[PDB]
Amino acid sequence: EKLGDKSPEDIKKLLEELETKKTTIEEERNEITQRIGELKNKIGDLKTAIEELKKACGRELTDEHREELLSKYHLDLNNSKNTLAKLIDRKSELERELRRIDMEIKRLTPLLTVAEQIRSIEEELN
Amino acid sequence: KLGDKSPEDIKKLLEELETKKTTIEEERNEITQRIGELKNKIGDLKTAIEELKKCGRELTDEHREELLSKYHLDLNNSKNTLAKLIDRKSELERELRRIDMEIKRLTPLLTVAEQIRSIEEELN
Ligand SMILES: [Zn+2]
Repeated sequence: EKLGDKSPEDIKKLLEELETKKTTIEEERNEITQRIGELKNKIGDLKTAIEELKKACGRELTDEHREELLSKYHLDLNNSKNTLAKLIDRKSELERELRRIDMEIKRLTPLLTVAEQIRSIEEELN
Repeated sequence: KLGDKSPEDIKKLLEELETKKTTIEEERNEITQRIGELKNKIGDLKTAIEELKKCGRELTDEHREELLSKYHLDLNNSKNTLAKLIDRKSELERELRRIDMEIKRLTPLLTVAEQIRSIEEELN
């Protein structure tokens, strides 16, 4: 028997390790997904309030602070857009890791029944 | 008596399960995002209702109490939407759990249904 790599319990353990990683990451992907939804809504309302006061509540009143309120909204807008972008990027970093993980399981699971069979053989020798 | 179905029959049932897993994880993922949208909408509406009870100055007090009944109206409507989404998200996670069990169950029954067919290959 020419054994390639290692034993049937080395790879039962590498599968346990991947399944652990799958759990904690799916959880974080799920959470980010919900935080991405909060930001998109926030950003939606900010856009449609910068609209609703542009071009002279929602009454024009004192125009001499009504552009500090644009510098407020724009700041609250950009800051949110900045946040969102980092979360969208992290969400697909997680989706990449999960894909990587799913493949390694797909690879190892037949390699389990193969290391199962090499061991079954060495049983009949002795 | 052989296990009641064939490898080709259960290769097939696992494909139909995996198809279901895809479309439901997708819907789950989408609800997860819309729930976040509503949770933020509702946070702001609560924060805005308390912020006039406390520009956003005081002005008229006989149209600024129908703006509490339009905040409340926009608030309850959202809370109603959210509850149906939270409920539908866990019905999806229930299906997904069921699905994952079938796969976990039928995948050993695969190697067995073909282990039987491998035997019948040597009879004949
Ligand atoms: Zn006002």
